Amino acid sequence: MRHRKSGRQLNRNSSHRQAMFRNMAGSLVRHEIIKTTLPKAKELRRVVEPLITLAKTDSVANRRLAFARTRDNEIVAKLFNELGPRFASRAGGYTRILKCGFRAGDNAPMAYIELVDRSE
Amino acid sequence: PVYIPRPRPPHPRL
Amino acid sequence: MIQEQTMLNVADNSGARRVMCIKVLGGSHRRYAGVGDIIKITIKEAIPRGKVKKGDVLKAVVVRTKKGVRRPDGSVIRFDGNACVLLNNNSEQPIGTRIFGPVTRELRSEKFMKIISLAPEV
Amino acid sequence: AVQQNKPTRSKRGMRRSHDALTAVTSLSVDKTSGEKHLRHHITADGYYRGRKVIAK
Amino acid sequence: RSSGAGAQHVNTTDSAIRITHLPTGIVVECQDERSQHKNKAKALSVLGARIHAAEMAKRQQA
RNA sequence: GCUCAACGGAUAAAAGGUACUCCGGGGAUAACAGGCUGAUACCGCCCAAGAGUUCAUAUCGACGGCGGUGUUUGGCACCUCGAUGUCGGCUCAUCACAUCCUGGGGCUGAAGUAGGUCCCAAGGGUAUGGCUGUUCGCCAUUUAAAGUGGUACGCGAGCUGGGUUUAGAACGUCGUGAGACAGUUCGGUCCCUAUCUGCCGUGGGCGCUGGAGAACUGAGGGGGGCUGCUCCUAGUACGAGAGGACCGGAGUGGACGCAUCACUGGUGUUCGGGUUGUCAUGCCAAUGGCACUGCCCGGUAGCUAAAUGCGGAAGAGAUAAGUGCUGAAAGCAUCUAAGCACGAAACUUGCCCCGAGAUGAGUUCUCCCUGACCCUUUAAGGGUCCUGAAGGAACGUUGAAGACGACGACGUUGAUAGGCCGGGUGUGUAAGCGCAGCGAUGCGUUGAGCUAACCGGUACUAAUGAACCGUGAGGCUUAACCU
RNA sequence: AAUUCCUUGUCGGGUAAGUUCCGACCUGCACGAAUGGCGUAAUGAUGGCCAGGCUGUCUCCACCCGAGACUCAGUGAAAU
RNA sequence: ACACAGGUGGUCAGGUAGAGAAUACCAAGGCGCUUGAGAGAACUCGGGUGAAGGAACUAGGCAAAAUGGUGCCGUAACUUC
RNA sequence: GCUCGCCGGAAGACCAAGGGUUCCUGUCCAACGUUAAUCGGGGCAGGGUGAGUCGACCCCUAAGGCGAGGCCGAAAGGCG
RNA sequence: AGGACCGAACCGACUAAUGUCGAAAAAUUAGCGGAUGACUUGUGGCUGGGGGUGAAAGGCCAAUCAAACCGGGAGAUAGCU
Repeated sequence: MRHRKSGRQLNRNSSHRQAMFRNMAGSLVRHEIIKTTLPKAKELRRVVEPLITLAKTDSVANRRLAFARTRDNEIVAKLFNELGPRFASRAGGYTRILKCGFRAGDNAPMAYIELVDRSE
Repeated sequence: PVYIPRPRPPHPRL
Repeated sequence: MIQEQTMLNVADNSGARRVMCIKVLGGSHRRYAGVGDIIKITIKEAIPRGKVKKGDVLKAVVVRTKKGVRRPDGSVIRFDGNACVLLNNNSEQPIGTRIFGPVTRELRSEKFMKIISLAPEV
Repeated sequence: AVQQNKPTRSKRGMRRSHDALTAVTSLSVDKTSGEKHLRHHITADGYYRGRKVIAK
Repeated sequence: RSSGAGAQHVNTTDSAIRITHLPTGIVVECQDERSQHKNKAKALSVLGARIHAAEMAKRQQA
């Protein structure tokens, strides 16, 4: 009856769910805007924001904890150097959701999930 | 159809 | 929690070693016993020098539980093994003259006075 | 599972009486462009609350 | 109904007509066959035979 | 010239098995059941010898008889052979009282306890293991009790298949044999996605008529109603002694049901740590992927009980059995014929829940609507412009609410969800560095690091300004009231 | 006893309690010596019983993880 | 009868760990198995765990749970040795 | 194209048997693929199969078939 | 040496579940028994219907067997629906 529980199952086991959250968070860090379904973006708000929260302070061990997630060197290289000193003033809530119609393949609620960016 | 199967083995009632 | 077909160790030196609880006495349709409730047991193993033989069907009282007994302060007392004291079926008056292991304070009411008097701890 | 007799056209119509789809009929007007869009959804060109939020 | 085997009729209707004595405590059983009243006659004949046997045995011992 | 004796004689000439079977059929005809009756069965009553120290009627009761039920076997085949699945077991029960206990009473061959019998009363409860497939029976131990029956001896489109009746094989018996045995034993595929009624819940439309937001009253319906043990009274009454009260009160138990994580646990594959085999990050370290969550160790919040409280009532009305008061018929007597006062877990309340779709549609409070016109079958009529009011609906954030609907909170005049800070909790001295040791490894920084669903704050992000439905004060008749 | 109706015939063991089992008693309805009898090491997805460990089988179920069942978009039956 | 969880003979056949063509992860190579997206109700399947008992459940230890590998010590009745 | 996951004594690569162009390219989708379909083992058109050394052809042979004459048998035919 | 033991390929289906208008007109999942011989399998032949074959079930003989299928007697017969 899931009283006071959080965490969307998304019709997948925890291995595939964690792996696709890893890959989708890496894609959102790399491309700065992606287009997916709505609850995946809702749960990716609980994934990307702790990554940026860990990326607030640059050190030796924080790079290893940010490499323990996203399993990639280019993603942690874009972290702590580009996103770090640019999201320094804002405290939390670095993402943004945009509902964009429905997909023509299966009628699913679509959403552009992005960061507060692209003023380059 | 071509093949119509043998029906279900019924209740004994013997 | 002592229910039917439960193997228990004998706390006193009456002679039996392993007993089997066959029915929780007191009240119909009762699942399991409590702190100092009366149970009916049979004897599965005994010493040759015991006062009772193997196969005697008699009443006993539980003194130590692995489920634990609850003091009214909020604490629980869990023992590492079930234990019982054998009783003589119309007047309780236990057979063993020395009792090994501690007991619980809620056993002390007017009929188990000899058990807690012979108890070495608590 | 197996029915006794078939239902009617009337029973089918009274069953499909609650199958009528509901239209939203609540299309909004953008502040800058004025294009038609749904509630809390962006337009076809990416307009939302006047700001170019898609930047594309 | 009785115990035994082989018929739809075997289960449904009873065929064990055990006769239990009050003053001696003997039960005669002819869960025997087909129906319960011929089994009653069989169980009464067994009662009479066992009474005659148990009395003539005591007389031959008297 | 035929005991062609099946004798109006089918051939002059003919026995058996089929559970390996197969076809056309039949309820013309059986088994399981439903139907009619009640020989049988169970229970109740009439008469009365007699048993009982006397004494038929405390309790029994021969010889005899009359009745009730359809619970057992029976009898007939009325329905079913173009198919009604039967026994026993598990779960789920429902109803009657011919009541097993609890409750209220009468008699007693009832000194008290414990009893025997009978009446009213179905509100509640009405075992656990061994054997046997067994219902049943016996044993062992409880209990206040281990009730009888119906409902297709309830329940297989809820479940097995142990037994019984498909095909295999055997033991004993019969038959020359095939084969048979209600004589066992070994083993042997039990289908169906719910159209209708019903039940458990949950919604849409419409109605109650001007609409809406709430608050309830309440018809009626539903849930529950079990009681042991100990103590006081009180060792009191009673009783030679032993034994041992009625009524009343209090505490502690078992089951049932409800509620909740405050304690103790379980789970907690979203949290942390240890470790094995392999692979990857160019390599050490560190981390991640797979092998059932890899193996485990714990463990946040939620769910859950084995955890903790709660309740069965007290009280009132009307009563059944029964006990009565006054009291004639009938100068007496009499509980009844007139009347009155008692009298049970049975009935209605009183305890709790649903509930005005109770179309008989209830009551109260509040909010909101007071703009012109033509056509006319001048009809509770239709049409145009302007306005959309209270409120509702749609969307989003969402919930200890939820299959979906529905319900609750919030929508920038903000703490509804996500993020962030701090605290709490859990795992347990992260990485890096420095020191000791040839090394694994050990110590200091450090009881650190990481923290999900928790708490208190913080608009950092997302809930946009708006559009949609719903209207111009509301029908006829009668009376009372201010004009 | 794969035999046995009476029968759960009788005694002892195993269990507190055993129509099953074991060792016998022979009152063998209706065992029996090549349609073979009695034992027999080893063996058997063989029939039955008991003993230890082990556990959700049960007492008494509780939570969690995936696949369906619930909703939406597309295709779309069947017995009757 | 299908773009079907069935069946079909022979040859080559590596790295680590391993007694091994077993099993766990990989190289060369092909794939993600022609319906997806939500929510995480009752009920169904494959599983995991569980306080206390340990077969009391059932016709029946059926199913589940438990043991499990290398080296060494030692191993009873009986027997056709 | 980037990563995640599966087999790896195979879910990899060659053939035999069996299919009969299903191979590739261009183009298209009305029918098929249990969903879109610009994709295809689907429709249309074009191309592709190169041997003294691979296999088939050829020599001989087992099991076995036919079998001049020959034996038997109403005929058909059977044996050899 | 073993109609030896455990255990892969392979052969078969002993238990339980999933299915049971199924993925399939016998299958799959988790456990199984044999697995150097009375084993399994490919290729090509032989034995055939009152017959063939059978480590023997009255089984199998092209998903049909106490007498296969096809065509003809035959529009058999049917006091039966």
